[PDB]
Amino acid sequence: GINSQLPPVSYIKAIDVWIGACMTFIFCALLEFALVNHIANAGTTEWNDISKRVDLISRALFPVLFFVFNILYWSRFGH
Amino acid sequence: GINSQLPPVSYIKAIDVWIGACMTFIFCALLEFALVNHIANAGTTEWNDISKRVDLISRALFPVLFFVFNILYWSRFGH
Repeated sequence: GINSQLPPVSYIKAIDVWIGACMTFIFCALLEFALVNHIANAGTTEWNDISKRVDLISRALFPVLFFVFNILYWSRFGH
Repeated sequence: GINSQLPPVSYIKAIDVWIGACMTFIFCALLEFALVNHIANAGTTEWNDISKRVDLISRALFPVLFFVFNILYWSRFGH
């Protein structure tokens, strides 16, 4: 929807950066599930429990990384 | 389909508001299921009863909230 409004231009815009990032964060969140579902399925407790560990660190890593991005993004395109 | 019909304009229009609402309500309705299905899966008497309350209130909250929006929407874009 944003694309039509946006004129075709060959150089990188601020709108392209913020789109590609959000696209990635959501994609990685889905990929994270694939990794979690894999190691859990192999049914042995070392691995059984590791799946949760992956989930635990994801609840912290993603919000921090996204918060870091916003600081970097808006301070760059704040001028 | 609505975007194609519409010529490119930079400010927020009434058609944009009513799209974002319907888009959100449907996303949240699906989101409600995701929240319900999670707490349901652990199947202990506690979580169960909670899920049912969530299902019960959704049949009332969503129609009311949507009804509130329409009153706000059409009284705003009625002139």
